[PDB]
Amino acid sequence: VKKLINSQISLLIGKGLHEFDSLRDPEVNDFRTKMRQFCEEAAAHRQQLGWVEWLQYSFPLQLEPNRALLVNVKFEGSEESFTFQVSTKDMPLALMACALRKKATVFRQQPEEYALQVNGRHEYLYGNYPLCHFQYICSCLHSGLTPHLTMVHSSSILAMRDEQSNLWSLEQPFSIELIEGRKVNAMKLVVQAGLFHGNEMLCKTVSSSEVNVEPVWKQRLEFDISVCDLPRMARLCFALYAVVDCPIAWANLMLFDYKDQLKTGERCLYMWPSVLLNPAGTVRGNPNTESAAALVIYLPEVAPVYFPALEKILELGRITEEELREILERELYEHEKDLVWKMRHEVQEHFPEALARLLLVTKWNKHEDVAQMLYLLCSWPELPVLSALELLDFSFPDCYVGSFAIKSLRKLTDDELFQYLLQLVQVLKYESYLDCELTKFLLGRALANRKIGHFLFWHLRSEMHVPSVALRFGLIMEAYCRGSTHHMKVLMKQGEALSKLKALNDFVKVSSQKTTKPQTKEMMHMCMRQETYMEALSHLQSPLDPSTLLEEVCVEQCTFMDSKMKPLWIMYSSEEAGSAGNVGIIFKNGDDLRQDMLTLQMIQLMDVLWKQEGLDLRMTPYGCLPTGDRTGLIEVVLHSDTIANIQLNKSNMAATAAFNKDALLNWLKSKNPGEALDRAIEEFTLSCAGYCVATYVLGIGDRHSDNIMIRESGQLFHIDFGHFLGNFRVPFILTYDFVHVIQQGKTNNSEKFERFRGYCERAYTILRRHGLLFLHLFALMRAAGLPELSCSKDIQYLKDSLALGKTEEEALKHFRVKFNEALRESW
Ligand SMILES: Cc1csc2cc([C@H](C)Nc3ncnc(N)c3C#N)c(-c3ccccc3)c(=O)n12
Repeated sequence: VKKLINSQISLLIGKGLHEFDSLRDPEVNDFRTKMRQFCEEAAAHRQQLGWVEWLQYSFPLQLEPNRALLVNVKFEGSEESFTFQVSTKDMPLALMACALRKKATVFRQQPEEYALQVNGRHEYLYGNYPLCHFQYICSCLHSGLTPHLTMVHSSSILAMRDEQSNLWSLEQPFSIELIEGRKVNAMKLVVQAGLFHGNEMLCKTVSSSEVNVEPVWKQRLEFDISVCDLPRMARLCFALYAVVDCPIAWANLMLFDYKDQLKTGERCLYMWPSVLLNPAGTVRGNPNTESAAALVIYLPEVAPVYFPALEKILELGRITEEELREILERELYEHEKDLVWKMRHEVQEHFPEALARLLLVTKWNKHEDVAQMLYLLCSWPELPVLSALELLDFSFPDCYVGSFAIKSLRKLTDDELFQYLLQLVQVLKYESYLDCELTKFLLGRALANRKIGHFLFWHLRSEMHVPSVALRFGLIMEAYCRGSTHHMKVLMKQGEALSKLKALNDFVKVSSQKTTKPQTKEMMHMCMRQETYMEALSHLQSPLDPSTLLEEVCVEQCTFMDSKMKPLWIMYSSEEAGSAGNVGIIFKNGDDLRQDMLTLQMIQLMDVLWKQEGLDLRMTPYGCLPTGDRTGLIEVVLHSDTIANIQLNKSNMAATAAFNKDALLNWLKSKNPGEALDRAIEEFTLSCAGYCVATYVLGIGDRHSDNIMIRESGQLFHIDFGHFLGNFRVPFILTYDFVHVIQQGKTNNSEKFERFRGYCERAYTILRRHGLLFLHLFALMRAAGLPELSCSKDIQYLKDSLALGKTEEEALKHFRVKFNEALRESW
């Protein structure tokens, strides 16, 4: 029933669908109807995909950014398996042919009709790629583990598909009437009002008269801009404050509605409390109408006037110094801005990637200059993904500009889209209207790729406790669910597990304040062994990675950290996945995990960029996902310990040492006996270089032995990223205990140590070349509202860390100075 689906969506998104209807908002109504149709169309297309296309939708290939290997292969309806010897260069089809030939000799009598499932995972190997190009195979080679695969027939894939079925004449100056305000404060009240096009003022800000602290102004506010010159995306921004400065509240609104109609007449603005003008703030009023200060205004009846259609703009806009033009096209002066604008045609024809620079010189407060700009924009060639990411910033607020950026981003691969998904979702917070090209783009890509769809859901769901985005995000999630009834239920199962983990964690938090850790742990186990917990916590797809299946919860192995927020350690097993099904999740409640996730995703991007240049620094890109209000999950890295635990140098252990500096190397020797030691020291060296460069570039501070871990393989990785971008200029960090392992436990080993410096330098030089990508992604991330990513000074930290203004030679000299200073500081 449509009624059952509505109650399921309401529970899933954390907001009743009845709340949307109660708003009596035609913009909400049209978004709902329009996006419902769009997502239902995509669902209809999905249910008729061919079986290979269904594999591409549900299990998109996990590929990496000659040698002999053994692979174990079984068929779906059998316990019997065959271990084959194949090559890393061999394709899945050859492996499937071997499997079918062996089955033919066992059962006594077409490879193209099959796909290879990774046992107990929603992950498949298919396509014309050598086995070593698959992430799963690549992972198996590095850990030494034997790949375990299942031959799955096209009819079984089709069965999965089927079961998952669903104007320019108005020359008068712009003016408003400030009628009256509301709510208490300590002084006089002043309303500051400015017209903005993104971060840029369209004219000077006008302030009304001072009135004593239900204030009544009934004052006319006149602006230094003609009504005809208001750009389509013009924002009227307000700041209510007190004066003897005391900030109280702010509110913004678009001057044109979602139907392009110029707004008239009376508007009640439910204001948001302050941390004066906030142009990047939402243009929707505070939903807490009970307690919020309100400002009533009047938009004079200029008479029904709409913004001119594209056909009108283009009609109007249709109507040796080349040297200095080039030198500034790779902050600028007035004569330089005039050069760019005069030669705008030369920008379009010979420097199309300089569109951003031309957009920034355009006079957005003059309709003639805007029409001239829009005329070139509508015939502008599509730009690279990198250029388009810059155009998504609040610095380019125009709707046509926004639409052009999306058009250039349509060529993003699913892998690239996934890499930038977090930032694209954040950009939604800058959107002026509910129905927009970004939302339609995201929803379309989410419905065409189940992994994208999973993370789009979680990035929206995890901010439902934020009133400024709850309506927009709730509406997007509802549209998504209309497009995928099956995935909605899959996501509901994840939500049921998370609700139980929150209840369990609250119980642990209370109990641990009264009894011992073994007693709270045994009480935790009794709670988990309740039928409703065993059921809710088992048989789900991991919110951290939908390809990871969390099958049977292993209660005996579950525990908690008897410190700070008391995070839970939840272990799982899967008889079908074998050793690969042994996975864990950390549930933590009380900390905002958004910065943690951003830091890990930036490190993961670094790893991708390094790997693209043939550099594998053996990183550990473990998952981190906010799921709710100060709630989220962390993927467990098994067979790892903290540096602090190893450094304790406890007795009656294989790691005990004569000197504390040897504890780490002795631990590595115990985990890697004989010939295996050399591979472990190399794993340590590579990862140490990766994380040294990563933490320096990102300005990750407060690094100690308690937030650095080591895998038994020798790989080093970081945890608990509470601080970044130097928000306590953090220098490069080198640790003597780590120098000791790199140097193979020798006091003097300049051969090994300088090979490590070379890894650092190469890693650093690679990231420098992609400096712009980091800058564009961090600029979009400013929309998130993270306290450590709030201004130009936070972005400046990255420019400085990557030394982007300098030449590669100058940058490497500067890096060598910082590395050498870190070497002297290391004892
Ligand atoms: C019980 C528990 C709940 S939460 C928690 C975290 C950690 C460590 C510090 N952190 C990570 N451990 C593995 N994978 C990760 N992704 C992280 C993180 N972040 C350990 C713990 C202590 C000592 C040795 C091995 C583990 C631990 O027992 N817990």
